[PDB]
Amino acid sequence: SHVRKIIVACDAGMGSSAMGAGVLRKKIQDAGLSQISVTNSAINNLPPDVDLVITHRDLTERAMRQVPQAQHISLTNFLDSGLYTSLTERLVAAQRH
Repeated sequence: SHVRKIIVACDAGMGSSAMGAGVLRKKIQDAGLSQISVTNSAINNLPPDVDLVITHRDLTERAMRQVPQAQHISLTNFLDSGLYTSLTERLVAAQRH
């Protein structure tokens, strides 16, 4: 049971979904974590095997519901680089640990 799956979901499964996925994906690849996979999909579609779910706070309630047993991270803004940076550092820390 290793956390390696990160998926971004929103009500459109596309709009903000695309940018969030791309940025996170790039950082993960840069960190040499080829073992971690990144994809995006609509909220209505989230595999129960997902370990990490990243969505906008406005829709985090929904994702939690589908899988309240999963790990959810809420965003505030689409280009909130500060939040993205913090989250990335954290995941890296959790990866080693």
